[PDB]
Amino acid sequence: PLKNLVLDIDYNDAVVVIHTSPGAAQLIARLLDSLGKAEGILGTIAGDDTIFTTPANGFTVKDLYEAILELF
Amino acid sequence: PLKNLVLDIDYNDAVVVIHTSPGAAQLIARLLDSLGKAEGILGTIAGDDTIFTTPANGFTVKDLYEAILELF
Amino acid sequence: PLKNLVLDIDYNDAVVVIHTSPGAAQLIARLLDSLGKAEGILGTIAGDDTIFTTPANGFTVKDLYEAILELF
Amino acid sequence: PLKNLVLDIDYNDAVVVIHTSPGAAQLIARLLDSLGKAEGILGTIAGDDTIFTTPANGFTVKDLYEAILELF
Amino acid sequence: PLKNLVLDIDYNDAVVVIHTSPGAAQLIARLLDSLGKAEGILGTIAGDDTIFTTPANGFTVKDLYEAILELF
Amino acid sequence: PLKNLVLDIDYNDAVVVIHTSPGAAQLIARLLDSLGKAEGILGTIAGDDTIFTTPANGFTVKDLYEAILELF
Repeated sequence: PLKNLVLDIDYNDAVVVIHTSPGAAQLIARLLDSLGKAEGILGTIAGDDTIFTTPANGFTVKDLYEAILELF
Repeated sequence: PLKNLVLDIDYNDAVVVIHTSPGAAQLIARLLDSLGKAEGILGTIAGDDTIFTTPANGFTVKDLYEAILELF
Repeated sequence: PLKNLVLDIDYNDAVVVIHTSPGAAQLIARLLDSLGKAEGILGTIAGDDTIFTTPANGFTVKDLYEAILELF
Repeated sequence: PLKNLVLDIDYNDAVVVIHTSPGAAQLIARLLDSLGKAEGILGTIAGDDTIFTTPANGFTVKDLYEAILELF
Repeated sequence: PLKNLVLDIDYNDAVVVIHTSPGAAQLIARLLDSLGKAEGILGTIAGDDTIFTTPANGFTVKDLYEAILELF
Repeated sequence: PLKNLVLDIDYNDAVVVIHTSPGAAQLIARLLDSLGKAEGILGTIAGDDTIFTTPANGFTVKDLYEAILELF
């Protein structure tokens, strides 16, 4: 489960986009689950090797790209 | 699948997120698909128990979180 | 894989949103995955049969739209 | 999640098959998981709205079909 | 949505198994969905690019193979 | 990626049933996807925390159980 499964992070005006080794998704996404709104995550969606993630109120897409790039 | 399978509903600049009792996500998702552009629901995608819905042009997030929150 | 399966393609101030025929999302979502960050594809999370895709920093939602419509 | 989201229950010589209402698969799926091997469930895989469920190993399919049937 | 997508069809003494060009999985799945109990299918479950489909009793998996092939 | 994501492995007559830590479902089935009829995995449909894999012709569920065990 080592996060070498992570193949790319990125973020725009709306959401943070982590891409993964074919089949990570739900594992890498299960991880971000620990962060919650308090740690800057409003929600999270997985899908194939694509995971979105829009920041909670009080955090910016960047605030997010940061503390997440942090838990990685 | 009582609305009460909905653990929460918050939003942000881009999307209105719902969080469900494990596995209910898509059942609630199927409910949103009943509204569509009609009610300013341009699109909606479910994951684990995290919904990601987004407003139609001429609609805002508060408007969404106002009409989904009204459906529940 | 004929793109008549794509019921809708439309957008908002946040992501392009394609509506496909029952169960076509995961397929159509394969094409959008081909474009990559090179064409402004920041991400594409598929779902039931609704596809959420968003613009790589540098492009606009409105500029990804016209583009999908094109590589479609 | 009232068990009227199920539409039918059947079984052949290898799995119990629950065909449910749109997008309810995950939930009813969510229920059977509480009856691990001990009550006869070696495994269960949910879907679109169909559910495969197979017997532990001391329970014929018929054994499982019944237990399930009782469980709802 | 052309049946050029179906990359494989063989069966064992339990379920028939369709293999595809990744993605179709779901689309392909939903077509079989037209056969029903009556045409010999008790159910179907799919995902990535594999479709499992088991015969309704009174049908031998062999008898399903010839029926799915009679769609495909 | 590590195989300590597999929470158990059992089987019977039809399909082998491998469980896993939350999310791990998909990833682990990958290793599997790299088995082929050659080794005896006729197909593997997995989802959530259960991977069902079935044996190809000429391989007992036990013999395939074997396969996963060595490959695992």
